[PDB]
Amino acid sequence: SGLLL
Amino acid sequence: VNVPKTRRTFCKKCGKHQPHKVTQYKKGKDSLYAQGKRRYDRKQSGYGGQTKPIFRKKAKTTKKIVLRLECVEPNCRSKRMLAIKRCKHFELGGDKKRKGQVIQ
Amino acid sequence: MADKRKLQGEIDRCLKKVSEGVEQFEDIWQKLHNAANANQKEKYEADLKKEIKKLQRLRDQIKTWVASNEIKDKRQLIDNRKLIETQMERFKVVERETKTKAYSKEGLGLAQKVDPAQ
Amino acid sequence: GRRPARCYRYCKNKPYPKSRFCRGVPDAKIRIFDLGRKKAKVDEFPLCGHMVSDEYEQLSSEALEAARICANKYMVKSCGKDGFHIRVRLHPFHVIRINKMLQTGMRGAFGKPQGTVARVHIGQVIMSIRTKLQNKEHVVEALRRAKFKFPGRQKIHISKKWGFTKFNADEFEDMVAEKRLIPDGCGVKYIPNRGPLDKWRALHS
RNA sequence: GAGUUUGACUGGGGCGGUACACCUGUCAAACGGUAACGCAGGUGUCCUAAGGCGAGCUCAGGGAGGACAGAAACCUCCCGUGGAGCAGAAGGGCAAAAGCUCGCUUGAUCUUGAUUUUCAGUACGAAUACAGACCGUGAAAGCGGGGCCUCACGAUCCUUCUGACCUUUUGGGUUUUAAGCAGGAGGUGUCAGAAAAGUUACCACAGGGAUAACUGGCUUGUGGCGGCCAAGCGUUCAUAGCGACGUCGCUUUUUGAUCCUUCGAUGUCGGCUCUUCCUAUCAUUGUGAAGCAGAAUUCACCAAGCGUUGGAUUGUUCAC
RNA sequence: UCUGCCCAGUGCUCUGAAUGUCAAAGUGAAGAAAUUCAAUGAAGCGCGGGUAAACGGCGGGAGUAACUAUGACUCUCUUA
RNA sequence: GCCUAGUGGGCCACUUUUGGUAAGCAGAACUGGCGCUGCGGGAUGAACCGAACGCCGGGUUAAGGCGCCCGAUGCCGACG
RNA sequence: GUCGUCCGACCUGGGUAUAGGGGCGAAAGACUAAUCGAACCAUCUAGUAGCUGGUUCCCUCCAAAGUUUCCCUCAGGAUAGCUGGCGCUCUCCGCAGUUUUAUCCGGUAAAGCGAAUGAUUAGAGGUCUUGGGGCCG
RNA sequence: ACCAGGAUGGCCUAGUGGUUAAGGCGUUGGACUUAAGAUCCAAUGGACAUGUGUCCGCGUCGGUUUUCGAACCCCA
Ligand SMILES: [Mg+2]
Ligand SMILES: [Mg+2]
Ligand SMILES: [Mg+2]
Ligand SMILES: [Mg+2]
Ligand SMILES: [Mg+2]
Ligand SMILES: [Mg+2]
Ligand SMILES: [Mg+2]
Ligand SMILES: [Mg+2]
Ligand SMILES: [Mg+2]
Ligand SMILES: [Mg+2]
Ligand SMILES: [Mg+2]
Ligand SMILES: [Mg+2]
Ligand SMILES: [Mg+2]
Ligand SMILES: [Mg+2]
Ligand SMILES: [Mg+2]
Ligand SMILES: [Mg+2]
Ligand SMILES: [Mg+2]
Ligand SMILES: [Mg+2]
Ligand SMILES: [Mg+2]
Ligand SMILES: [Mg+2]
Ligand SMILES: [Mg+2]
Ligand SMILES: [Mg+2]
Ligand SMILES: [Mg+2]
Ligand SMILES: [Mg+2]
Ligand SMILES: [Mg+2]
Ligand SMILES: [Mg+2]
Ligand SMILES: [Mg+2]
Ligand SMILES: [Mg+2]
Ligand SMILES: [Mg+2]
Ligand SMILES: [Mg+2]
Ligand SMILES: [Mg+2]
Ligand SMILES: [Mg+2]
Ligand SMILES: [Mg+2]
Ligand SMILES: [Mg+2]
Ligand SMILES: [Zn+2]
Repeated sequence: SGLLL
Repeated sequence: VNVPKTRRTFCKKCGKHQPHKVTQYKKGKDSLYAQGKRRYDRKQSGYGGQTKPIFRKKAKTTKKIVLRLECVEPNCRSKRMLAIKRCKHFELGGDKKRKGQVIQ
Repeated sequence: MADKRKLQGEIDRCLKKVSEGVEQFEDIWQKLHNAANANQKEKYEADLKKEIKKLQRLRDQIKTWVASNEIKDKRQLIDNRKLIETQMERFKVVERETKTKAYSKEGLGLAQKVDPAQ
Repeated sequence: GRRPARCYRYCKNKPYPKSRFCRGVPDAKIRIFDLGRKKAKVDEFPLCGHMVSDEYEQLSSEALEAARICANKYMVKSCGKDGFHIRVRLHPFHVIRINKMLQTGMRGAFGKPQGTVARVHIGQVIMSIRTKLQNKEHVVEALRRAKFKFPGRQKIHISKKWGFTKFNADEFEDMVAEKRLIPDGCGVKYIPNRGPLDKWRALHS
């Protein structure tokens, strides 16, 4: 997925 | 600045103050057979590209003024150089300034 | 750096533009010197307005660059600014000599017009 | 607009007057420091009451104008339109700053001049009113009302002196009589026994 | 097509700026030293004199006079501790001067060492006393080896120039050359001195909570809420309800400020669902007060027990 | 169904002894020679044309019509 | 006199003190601490107060305390 | 499960051709043996790391630094300072994070503005040293 | 907010090194014409945006104000 960017 | 073309000053050959003619010192032509030039040429020949630094980051707007003072006595005629402070405009023997005169 | 080489490229482009500017100024100058009819006088008058005003914008950018402390040798800029001023003062002489009417206050104060060969 | 006075109540910084180093300072809100009969003589308004500070704090120019409006309104209501003389004895000289933040943060956080604020010590007079002796309760209520415009604790003190002078009210009248004080507008001029004798002859002619 | 580079400081980094080499006043707490992207400023120049000596004067400003002439042109007298000037920034210094005007000049020359300043007690730069010459100037005492002082600048390698009946130019000798020795310059301002453009959302590695983007913590400017004082509003009437000019607070449901925890990972907006808590109470219970006649509506108290909805648009919180 | 305007810039291309710069080799001279000086002088840069269905680009401020607006109109600055 | 490791991220407090509205904020001076350090006390606690430490017995203290937790007022404590 | 296409730039087996800064691409930096913004294997190679992690028995004695200056220096060095060890030269006059007696030094706190500079509030007393005006000329 | 600029006749623009106030349009007066434009002969005007410093002297150079326009305000 993708975390806090 | 303005310096005159004649100065009576010390001469190391005469051991005495003598009159001198004053000229601005010019950077001489580079000889091809100075040792550093020969080493530079043979280091730059072939492949490898540039082998010594090339100075770019120029910051001074002014060169230090150097005067060639040459003694006028025909037996001596000795040359030496005297370095004066930096100045943007340099004049040799221009005109002695005058006081209390009208501006035009 | 690329900033300095940028600045230098715009200097060379501007000095080139001043070079063709003075050349075209002296072109239209000698055409007005050879001008035949009145309408030719006012047209090369107007073309000298266009070129000297272009040249005045160019001197304005040159004087901003002379005021800058990012340039170390300014002899090309000072000589180009002198050349621009020379063209400006010549144009000012021509606009005086043409725009003064023959019987205005200036003409009735001092007529003169020495006309050197005459 | 401007911050509440609790931001600049305490004399934390060094004194910072407007000068050639502090420019772009707006004018103080208070401008007039004397109200009532300024032209009243020294024998017309003998009774003087002070509002004396009790803290080492900083009074804003806005507060110094609000208190002089409050005291002026009560004294024109109670003593009548001209029956008093109010002197505000602080002039706002200390400039307070502001670092307005709409980001830079505390980078280059030196303030622009926000306002003018006076510095008062423990025991220094803030406001003084001189008037006739029968207006004493009107003076006390005027300073007590003007107290609420000011932060911190102020006392009301009826002074021992005679109006806006450095001389005591009891010794004042007979030392006027002995020609030691010549009345000169609002206050007096002291005449010592030290000048040339032509001044003594002119005074005792 | 190849190889490489693409400064640093920094209340994260980038943009901005230069606090990167220097100088003044302050900070700076009365020896000295002393920090911040602290404050107000300046520097990379200028001078054949604005260097040096001697002599003569005295400046800024003010008063009073005198044809044109007036506010201001010039002549004169008086007062004049400097309120002028000394190239500049500022500070210090200076009156038969260090200022202004003349006269003569070139100590702004050559050569060792020592010292101060920054300092490691190193260099450079700058400076200080000396000494050895050779000069200038003055009647002489003296003074001068740049500028009244505090600033105005530059290593090695290379180049260039100057100096000596100089050294070497390697088997010997001669001559050109070349290399040395000594003294200036050509310059590195990132100023103890690499030769250097970007982009990466296709990205990679070593690390960092020394360092940002949430929550939490300190703070409360700003946001929000509430007081005190009472000039005024309210036909009157300060205070039913309000409330200017001022001033004191609270809260962390606003944004900031900071960077303490976490970068060998605490899943980053909304909505749906579901439970509970707070009160600064919209409604309902009980009340008090109104410029509360009734009705309606305000303001206030005990009070959070129980409620506070269905939808169009928008991902929205918010909004309507 | 049309495909407007701009060759100033940056590219591309054309022209070349009338030519500013121009390396090596070659040529002239001085010297003992290394060497130095000079004359000549290629392509390319500069110079001059052409090209936008090449890359690309294609303005500002005022006054002005029997209410008021608006601005067909005028003025001016300005570019390729 | 020689050789020399480690260090060259610091942080806190009285008083002085700069920026900031302020901050368990950023920056200096002086001295003392913490870091490097346990112990008695402040319930708890890097830094506050007392005091610095070999392994023990007796005694005594400091700062703190003495209703009960919890050693010590369970004094016929004083004045409000 | 629902779907795109299913006579044509269709689907498919075998053979063959192109190989790593190369191939091949109806173009997504896609594919090239589960590997692709440069495959895989072995070697150079134990590549370098101012950066993380770890670093093995006891007792005794001494005991820090986060500061100076310079550095493409700011997570690092050099240098001084602090430290330890090894001593050594003497002692068994000298010195001191201290006072006293002398003597100089300073411009901070305070204070001042009827003192210079700068800022600034209010009246008062004067005249012509000027001006603005009413009124008599 | 930061950087860079720009403020001059009534409008639109010039203008230095420091001494000259410039041009176009407009306005005004007279000619031409029956008259008006066009055309011809002439004339005036500038808070040089402000104050300060430099200089003998500034619109011009240098710092501070007051109105304006342009570029940037990024990574989460
Ligand atoms: Mg070759
Ligand atoms: Mg402060
Ligand atoms: Mg950095
Ligand atoms: Mg001290
Ligand atoms: Mg003299
Ligand atoms: Mg001597
Ligand atoms: Mg001198
Ligand atoms: Mg080297
Ligand atoms: Mg993309
Ligand atoms: Mg942290
Ligand atoms: Mg608030
Ligand atoms: Mg009323
Ligand atoms: Mg974890
Ligand atoms: Mg997890
Ligand atoms: Mg979790
Ligand atoms: Mg309640
Ligand atoms: Mg087209
Ligand atoms: Mg073209
Ligand atoms: Mg484009
Ligand atoms: Mg701190
Ligand atoms: Mg910190
Ligand atoms: Mg540690
Ligand atoms: Mg210790
Ligand atoms: Mg301890
Ligand atoms: Mg406790
Ligand atoms: Mg204590
Ligand atoms: Mg015991
Ligand atoms: Mg207890
Ligand atoms: Mg395919
Ligand atoms: Mg792509
Ligand atoms: Mg590092
Ligand atoms: Mg580490
Ligand atoms: Mg001091
Ligand atoms: Mg004081
Ligand atoms: Zn000689």
